[PDB]
Amino acid sequence: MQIFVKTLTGKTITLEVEPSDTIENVKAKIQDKEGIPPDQQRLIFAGKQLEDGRTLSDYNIQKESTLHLVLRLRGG
Amino acid sequence: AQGLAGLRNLGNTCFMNSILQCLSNTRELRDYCLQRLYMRDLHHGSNAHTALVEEFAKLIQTIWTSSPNDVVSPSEFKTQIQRYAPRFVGYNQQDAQEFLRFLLDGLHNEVNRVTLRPKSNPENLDHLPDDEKGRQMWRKYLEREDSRIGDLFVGQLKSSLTCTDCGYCSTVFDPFWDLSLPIAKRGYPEVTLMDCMRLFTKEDVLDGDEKPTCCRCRGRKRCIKKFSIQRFPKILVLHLKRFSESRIRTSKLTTFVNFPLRDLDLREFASENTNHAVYNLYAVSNHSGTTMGGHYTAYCRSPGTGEWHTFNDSSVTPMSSSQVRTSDAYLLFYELAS
Ligand SMILES: [Zn+2]
Repeated sequence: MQIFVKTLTGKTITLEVEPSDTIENVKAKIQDKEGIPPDQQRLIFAGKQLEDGRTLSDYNIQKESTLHLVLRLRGG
Repeated sequence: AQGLAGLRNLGNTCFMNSILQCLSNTRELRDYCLQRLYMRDLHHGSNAHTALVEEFAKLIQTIWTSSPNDVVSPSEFKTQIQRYAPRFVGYNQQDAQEFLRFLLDGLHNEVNRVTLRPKSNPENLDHLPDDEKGRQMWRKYLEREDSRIGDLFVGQLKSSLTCTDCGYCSTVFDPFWDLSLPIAKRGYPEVTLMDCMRLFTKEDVLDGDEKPTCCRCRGRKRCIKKFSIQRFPKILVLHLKRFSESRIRTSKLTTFVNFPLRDLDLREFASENTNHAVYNLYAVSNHSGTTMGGHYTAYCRSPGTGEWHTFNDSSVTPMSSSQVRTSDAYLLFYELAS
């Protein structure tokens, strides 16, 4: 199935995934296209930041849902 | 004066304090804590995260029973949030929006009015008009996620995906608790918040390597994807994407984004023939630094009295409204106008 990622500057990308895809898998697919390492990526869907070890199915993410890609401004 | 307590820095914890102050000045969330209404909503049984809600509420209660110049320690609260979200163990610098998402998730889960989530199976709703499909998808979401936290922060996006060959528009409805906005790069005379909202809600061309599969055409096709807001939240949190897309080394985007104090009118972003909302600003989380490090503060308007203050850990100082809009703004907290 296809899902979408709204990336950093205005663009959207399209991913081919299965419901069983892990969040790590999804981040790897984003890296394949965008060259942003998985350890930098944060993916937001329905207010949840998606966590490594879990699958798309765990979050009930269905076809044509959009994940929101954000990085970090670390601060103390 | 009420609600002007500072929060102790526990070791790089201003990202946390900034968010906590923004939440402290989220009128209805504050009131939920002060009136102890969370007690009725807490789940029965020995739960690992009951104390997360209790310590959050206790902290807000303490802030709103303080005298000016008071400094409150959020150490007990930190213990609870790091138990819920172990990434906040220790004393490293962190992202405020990341913290916000984990904190609100924890609070929401622990006061969820739904105590046993129904599984739910996917349904074919092609027979329904767009708006009715939206309403049904919303009902399905609420039967799983229904809390006071949601009452305030949750809205619904519509994503419309049109195949340029057959003309079929496939619609999906995604809940949201905040919106993360790309920063405009071609703005004149300045970059505005509306410019950033437009980048979020614009027609996105999906072609080449981004071609979706059209189920009607039975093949990959150029499609146009567009967001609109189907349901507006009571509290709108806007998160500015202040990071470059460099494939080598991310840099912070420090562009001034001009955001309004009053009358943020989102008419143009509402779904077709759907009632829109207008908002006033009440809080800002500011970041000063780089992507790898820096310092957080908050600017917050006290509910009802309308006075702005800068919250910088232990230091709480009055400020003019002319000082609120800065390039350091990272998270904007808006509430419905009048
Ligand atoms: Zn088609």
